[PDB]
Amino acid sequence: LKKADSAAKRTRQAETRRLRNKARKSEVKTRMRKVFEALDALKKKSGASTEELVPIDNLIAEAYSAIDKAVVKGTLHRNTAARRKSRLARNKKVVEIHHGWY
Amino acid sequence: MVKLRLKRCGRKQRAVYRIVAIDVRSRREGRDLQKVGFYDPIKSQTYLNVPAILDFLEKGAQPTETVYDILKRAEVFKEFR
Amino acid sequence: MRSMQGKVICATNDKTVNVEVVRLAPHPKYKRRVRKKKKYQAHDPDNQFKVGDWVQLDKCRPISKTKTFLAVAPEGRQSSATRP
RNA sequence: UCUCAUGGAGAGUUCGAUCCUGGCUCAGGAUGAACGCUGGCGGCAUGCUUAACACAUGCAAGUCGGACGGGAAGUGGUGUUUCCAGUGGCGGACGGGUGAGUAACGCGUAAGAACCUGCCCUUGGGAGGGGAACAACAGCUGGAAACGGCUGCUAAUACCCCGUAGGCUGAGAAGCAAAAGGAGGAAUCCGCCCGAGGAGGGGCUCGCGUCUGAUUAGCUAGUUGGUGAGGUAAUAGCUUACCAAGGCGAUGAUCAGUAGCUGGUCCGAGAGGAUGAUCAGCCACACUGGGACUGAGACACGGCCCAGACUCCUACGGGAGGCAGCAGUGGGGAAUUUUCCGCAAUGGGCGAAAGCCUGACGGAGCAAUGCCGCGUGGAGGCAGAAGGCCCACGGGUCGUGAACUUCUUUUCCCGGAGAAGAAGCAAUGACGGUAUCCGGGGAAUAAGCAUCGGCUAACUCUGUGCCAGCAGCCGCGGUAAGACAGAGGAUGCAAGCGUUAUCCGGAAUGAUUGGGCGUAAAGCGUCUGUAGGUGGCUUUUUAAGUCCGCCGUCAAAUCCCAGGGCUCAACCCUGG
Ligand SMILES: [Mg+2]
Ligand SMILES: [Mg+2]
Ligand SMILES: [Mg+2]
Ligand SMILES: [Mg+2]
Ligand SMILES: [Mg+2]
Ligand SMILES: [Mg+2]
Ligand SMILES: [Mg+2]
Ligand SMILES: [Mg+2]
Ligand SMILES: [Mg+2]
Ligand SMILES: [Mg+2]
Ligand SMILES: [Mg+2]
Ligand SMILES: [Mg+2]
Ligand SMILES: [Mg+2]
Ligand SMILES: [Mg+2]
Ligand SMILES: [Mg+2]
Ligand SMILES: [Mg+2]
Ligand SMILES: [Mg+2]
Ligand SMILES: [Mg+2]
Ligand SMILES: [Mg+2]
Ligand SMILES: [Mg+2]
Ligand SMILES: [Mg+2]
Ligand SMILES: [Mg+2]
Ligand SMILES: [Mg+2]
Ligand SMILES: [Mg+2]
Ligand SMILES: [Mg+2]
Ligand SMILES: [Mg+2]
Ligand SMILES: [Mg+2]
Ligand SMILES: [Mg+2]
Ligand SMILES: [Mg+2]
Repeated sequence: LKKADSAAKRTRQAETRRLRNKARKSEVKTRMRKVFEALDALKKKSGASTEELVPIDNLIAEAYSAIDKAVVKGTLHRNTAARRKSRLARNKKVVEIHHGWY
Repeated sequence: MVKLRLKRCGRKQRAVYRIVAIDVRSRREGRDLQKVGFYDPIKSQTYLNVPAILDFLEKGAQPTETVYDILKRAEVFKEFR
Repeated sequence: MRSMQGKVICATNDKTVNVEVVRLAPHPKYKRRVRKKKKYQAHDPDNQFKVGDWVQLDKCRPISKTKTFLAVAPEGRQSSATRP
């Protein structure tokens, strides 16, 4: 019968891990888009409100959850996640500082 | 990883080894950073400076099978721990 | 001795000053000390330097392409204005 | 009268002759060598420099059943047990080969800050409760084959969620984040998750050094600089938008050509010149190009995708492959090896362990390729003879040479004994009945190559007649040739000897050390002056250069001195 091939086995495993890692990265991509599409909408709106920051506080937890869960897996390095999370916190403060909250 | 093994350097059919600490992935005749002994099976002589060897073993150096036996005949492990 | 001095010609750019360094070293074949020249790029975030001034350099992590130094004041000088 | 110094040689040729100047040529040493003639052994090394041209065949990376489900064999078709296609884990980024590309942080040396790091070591805390899948397998099905398709089932150190957190984000409030079990007379080892360190390894930046050409003088536009927004393990025009106009260069930018670099190798009185085989380190490449996945780590020689060229299979629909891995074939070339044995040792990967794999490596075989070492007989041999050559015809030389007589046996033949290397109680040796030792026989098995005009050690005769031919230079030969060919003899080497090619020396003939420009080659037709170079005297300052004392570093090997070990040497090893 057919013999083994360890090189081909690494090809089979890589495709499975690729689909895992590819999907696991795209989750981090889409959940950020919900935030920035909102902050772009919340900035152009001239009505300041504290209540409107609570849905954003729900999405930021969904973002940190997707990112931090990815650091557990072999996709992202720990310093990489700090840059993505910092970009969310940094861009969040722009709406805070551009308006009267600071 | 650091490892304590021995390299060959001598004449054909007359093996004369020397103990040395080098990286594992490096080849047999790799770049050395500290020579810590000398040994041959024919004459069966050994200097085996202990103060240098203990410096590496504290830092996680793993001897090989025969280097373990060479150090076993010495009493270095009892003073190592 | 350790760091390199230099003249600070062409200080037009923003937050940066071109600097000309000079050194002497013997010629290997004939053993004569020749005055060689080499330029560098440094940064002064305070913009406290202008053309005509004397400046000292220091090593630091790279700021941009070809700009990998920091401009500081000189340590040992010989002004000694009108000593007896 | 100390000590240092162990090291510098010339010769021929211009002229009728001489003194100069200036080129050519030779005597030396070396080689990854090749060819020619010849050829006994042993020891240590070396062996595609050209077509990075194309490759048949075999091997060169597998491993764990003590991670999991299934299947097979055997048995008393029953227990233990042995084997594995698949899932999963680690290694396949080490090791091996090759210098095509590369003129620059690539290499060497000397420093740095804004980073990562599986395995190893050290250390502080944890592992609670649930669920869903794909393989294998079963059924059906498409193909010539390689490989598939569909419908259902299933385990895990594989997948997912919840809960917890000495961690991450942030000014803070706040928000987010995990885990796996396995073996077992049960102590309890191998592992898993988070966090902080050590070492090694790797990435990035910088000073210095790093080929030729000016009949290449202007080059650059994301180009130099910033901000903001990005992005990377991390700094950075690494990317992008806008703004500013800088950046490199006549001390050689740009362009063109060449080339892997270094420790070192060869030459040299030295200064320095040339060079980068074997050994060792770094970089780079993997049929030609491009791209990414995986992973701690790659843009991966024996991994994947695409394009292109070539080769092979085909049932013409469609597939397979990359020896610059070992050995080997074709071709090119003056020219460089067995399609060998073994994992015993060394080293590497997996495993709890037993053990498995290892064309790395360790060995054998071919070659006078090189270096070193030993033989191809010692002693005696009165007188005389044969024979070759020469002669002034008396003799001389080959020649103590041979013959002959004794003595010995490295080597040769026959017959026995016989290791070390093995580290680990014993056993465990590819090499190998190898090295090595004892006994017997018997001078028995073993020398050739070049040269003999001067440089240059070594000479006559015959033949030939500017003929045939020699020659590194000067030049020899035209009827008495020490220069051609033959003979005898001699000299110098010796299992080698010579020829050719390549580098250095000689060559002070690119003259820093160490040359010259009135007439021998060489002073712009002349002057003013930019850059550049150098610069009067006296007293202070500083200490860049310079000098002294210490520290670190320039790996090992090689070279130098000493010491030791192979019967000596080459060679191997220790120390400095
Ligand atoms: Mg004459
Ligand atoms: Mg070659
Ligand atoms: Mg296990
Ligand atoms: Mg299996
Ligand atoms: Mg790994
Ligand atoms: Mg969770
Ligand atoms: Mg650019
Ligand atoms: Mg900046
Ligand atoms: Mg090349
Ligand atoms: Mg000389
Ligand atoms: Mg090829
Ligand atoms: Mg590979
Ligand atoms: Mg191959
Ligand atoms: Mg080959
Ligand atoms: Mg082995
Ligand atoms: Mg082993
Ligand atoms: Mg095998
Ligand atoms: Mg020959
Ligand atoms: Mg005799
Ligand atoms: Mg003579
Ligand atoms: Mg002749
Ligand atoms: Mg004659
Ligand atoms: Mg003659
Ligand atoms: Mg000279
Ligand atoms: Mg002259
Ligand atoms: Mg004249
Ligand atoms: Mg003249
Ligand atoms: Mg003038
Ligand atoms: Mg050294």
